[PDB]
Order: sequence, then structure tokens, then C-alpha cells
Amino acid sequence: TPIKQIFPDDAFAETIKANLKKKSVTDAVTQNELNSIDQIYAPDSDIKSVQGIQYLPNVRSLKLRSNKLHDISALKELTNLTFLFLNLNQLQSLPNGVFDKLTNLKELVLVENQLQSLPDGVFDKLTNLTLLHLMVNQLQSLPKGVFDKLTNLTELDLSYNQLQSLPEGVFDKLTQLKDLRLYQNQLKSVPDGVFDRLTSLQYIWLHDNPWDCTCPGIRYLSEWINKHSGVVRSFIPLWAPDSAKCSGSGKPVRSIICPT
Amino acid sequence: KNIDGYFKIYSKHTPINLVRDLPQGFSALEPLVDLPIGINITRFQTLL
Amino acid sequence: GFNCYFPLQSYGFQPTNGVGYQPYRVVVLSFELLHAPATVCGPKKSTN
Repeated sequence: TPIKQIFPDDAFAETIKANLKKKSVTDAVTQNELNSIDQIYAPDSDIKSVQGIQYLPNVRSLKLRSNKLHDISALKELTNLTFLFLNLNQLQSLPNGVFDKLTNLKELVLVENQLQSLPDGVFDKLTNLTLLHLMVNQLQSLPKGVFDKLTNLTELDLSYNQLQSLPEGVFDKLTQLKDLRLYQNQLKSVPDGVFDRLTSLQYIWLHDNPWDCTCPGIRYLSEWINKHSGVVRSFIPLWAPDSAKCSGSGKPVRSIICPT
Repeated sequence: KNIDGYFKIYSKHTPINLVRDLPQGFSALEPLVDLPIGINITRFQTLL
Repeated sequence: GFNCYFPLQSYGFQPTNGVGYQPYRVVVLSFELLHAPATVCGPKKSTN
């Protein structure tokens, strides 16, 4: 029997009953058979009312192309998600206590992270996160002592850093990072001590890398490379000192006689 | 001819020396080329 | 500078590296039915 004042959603119910292309209208309805869909695929789905969702646990990931939905109720007791996509530009805070059971999340995207400060122990329990994909992150806030208790993070974005002191063992003991990156690094002021512990280096990037020309700091390394120049590779095969081009000038490095 | 999505061409060469008049007689045209084209045609022209 | 980046970046894939970091080749075809006669179907079979 038809009942009025039950469904608030007209478009959503219409698309549910239309996209499936049922046999006829004279069939029965239930909830277990209707809720077999756990991932809703509805373009520009702006369902806001999610209150009392405790009777519908099977849904895990909800897609929302609703920039207007700023309600915190979408994350008060929704801790079964594994993907995040929210275009909430004015996100100045994150709800706490949702990490009590969040262990089934695999990949997240957190763009426009305007958090200039970070909380303590936020990632402390995330030991199971063996795979993290974080790209074009705006985490300008520098973590303060996170490597020495967690060795589990793999991918990081550390651009525009002025660290004069790198953490100890940040690449040595952490053997789980089989993928190591040093592509076209622009760290002009390299911390002293990088070249020693990298005896397990496999992926080398030395071509067109603009290292400094500080006499006589890097002079010994350049001489050692010159003596054994036959093992390195570059885009174009040329003289070894040419690859380590001096910053700015580019004139031959055999003209200045460095005083002792 | 262009019917049922196909383009058909028939031809025949008949040696008769006559002027300003279509020669009489009978001559059937043998099919030459069939084209699987299947497009809409309304007009035509010539490369004079 | 501020709110500006560069499109051209590279990760690095060499052919002598491990099998998980080497280029491959992919060829993709499509299957559909149209409202026209088919001129590409396949070979035939003949018997004595």
C-alpha cells in the first residue's frame, strides 16, 4: 500500500528505480535485497540526511560532489570509509576520536591541507598503513620527531625544506623503502653527511644535478669521481666534470689554483 | 545506381560511327564495380 | 613560486632495472555492432 511522507529523495529514488531497469512494477520490495549496493555511483549525488544510518552498515565509501555539505555529521560516526574525496575548502579542523577503529583505510587524498600545526600521536597507531599515497601535499608544517617511533610511512613530499640537520637513520635502518627517490633534487645547501651511509644505493641521479663548487669541500669527491669516471652514466656521454656543472659561471674548473 | 547501401556501376563500349544521334540497336550493360558505401546521395556533378 | 608548479617531472624507468620498473607494450581493440553491412569479419573454411 502506498504511504505518503516517507521518501525525502525524489531524484535518488527515481534513479534507483530507473537505472536498474526492473522487469515490472508488480514485484515486492525489501531492504536486504535493495541494499546490496555498497558503493553508490550517482553523478552529483547530494544526499545530506545521513542521520540514523546505524541501520545501514554495509556502505563503506560515499561519493559526494556536494561542495555545500559542510556538516560535521558526515564524519561523526562514519569510520568504515577507505577513501576520502571532500571539496570542503574551509576545513580548519579534523574531528578527533575517529581513529579508534580506522584500520581498513588504504588510500586517501588530502589536498589544500592548511594545517600549520599538527597534533601529537595522530599517526602513532597507524602501523598497519603499509601503503600510503600522498602527492602534491601542502604540509608546509614540518613534523617534529615522527621518524624515531614510526618507520612505517613510505611516500612523503618534502619540497622547499631548509633543514640544516637531517634525522639520524632516516634512510639507513628503514629497509622497507625499496623505492628511494632523489630525482632532480634542488637542495642547494646539502647537509654534511649524506654521502657516507649510502652504500646500498641503487637508483642514482647525478646527471644535470647542480652541486655546489665549494673549494675544497666537494673537490675531493670530484677528484675521486674523475679517477673513476667510467662507471657513471648521463644523458649524453661527455667529460665527467661537465656533468657536475658549476653553479652560475660554468667556466672550466681547471683555471683557479686553490690556495692551501 | 545507389540503392540498399550499395553503389553499382554498369558499362559497355559499342563501336558505331554516327554523329549527333544516339545509335539504334540493342546492347546490354555488364556490371563492373560494386561499392559497399551505404551513404546518402542526392546530387552529382562531373570533372569536365 | 606561490601556488605555481612545473608540469614536467620524471620518476625514472630503466630497461635494465627490475621487472617492476620496465616499460611494456599494450594494444587495445574494440568490438561493436553497427547498422551497416560488415566488411571485416574473418577468414573462411573450405573442404574438398
